[PDB]
Amino acid sequence: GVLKIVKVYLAVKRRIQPGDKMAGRHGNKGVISKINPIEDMPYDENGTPV
Amino acid sequence: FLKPRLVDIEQVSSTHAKVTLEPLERGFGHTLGNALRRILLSSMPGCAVTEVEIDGVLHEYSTKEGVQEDILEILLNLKGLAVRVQGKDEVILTLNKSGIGPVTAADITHDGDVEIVKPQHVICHLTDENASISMRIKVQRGRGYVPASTRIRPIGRLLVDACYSPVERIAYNVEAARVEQRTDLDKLVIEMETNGTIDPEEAIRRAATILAEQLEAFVDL
Amino acid sequence: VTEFLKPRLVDIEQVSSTHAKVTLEPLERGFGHTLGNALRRILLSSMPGCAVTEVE
Repeated sequence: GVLKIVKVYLAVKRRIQPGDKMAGRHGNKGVISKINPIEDMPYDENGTPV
Repeated sequence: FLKPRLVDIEQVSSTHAKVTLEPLERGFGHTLGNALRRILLSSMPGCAVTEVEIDGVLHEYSTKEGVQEDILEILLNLKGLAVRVQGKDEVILTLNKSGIGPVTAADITHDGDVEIVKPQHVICHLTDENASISMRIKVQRGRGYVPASTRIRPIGRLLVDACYSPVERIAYNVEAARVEQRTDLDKLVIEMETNGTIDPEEAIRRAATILAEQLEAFVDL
Repeated sequence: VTEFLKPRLVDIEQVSSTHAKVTLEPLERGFGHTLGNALRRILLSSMPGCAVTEVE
């Protein structure tokens, strides 16, 4: 009882967002709270922000 | 008080230089260095690519024969190229390549004003003998980072996330100066890292204008 | 590209003359911290003022 079936494949590019569940390999899991601008990041003497 | 000046600009490498400001007193050194670093990393007018059209690629996720990698990796490599323009705020770059060989940025049919500062930046590798890729790269100036999902037509147009940020690593050091006769004077050296699209002197001078204008809320120029 | 959202004073709550609370609404992203820290250091570490230094 069907005529024809149309399958449409949608590719979603989900960027990292506040709330996305990010977790390391050692059981440390956390939700991203804020996407802090790079100028606000702690930088070492070399200037590379973490 | 004392006025910092462009005492020296040590262009140590093609990408990153070492600018020096000489006259500064207690606090000024660190304050001015941190303010300049934040202004540079926050809002510096870059000229990153923002829109790409391929000759025969329908969408971002398809693949044309003869190319080493996906079109998505081609777009991400395109985002990485450092390009600076002089006159036009908007410019369209046409890339036509044929035959086996990596498609570096050097083969881009540049206009009179637009020029690639890193011609060695590879975009894609052509593999088949009769493999040709023809892309129309749309490059426009801008400030900060704006993704393609938060902006504003044909199905064949591909959107690449904009990365208008010439600077990538700004490090400043505050150390004592070598004035003729005085103490408590420090020199500020900024180890700014750029992709090559901005002159460190004009970048520093622009950052100060942005800070001075923001300061103008409480100070008459 | 050089245009910026220059702040405009919106309401400066005038507490007694020994205290004040100045605020700006528009400004720019990341520029609030820059201006705040710059002003704080610039007026907290170096200002022309007169105070006692030595008593006998």
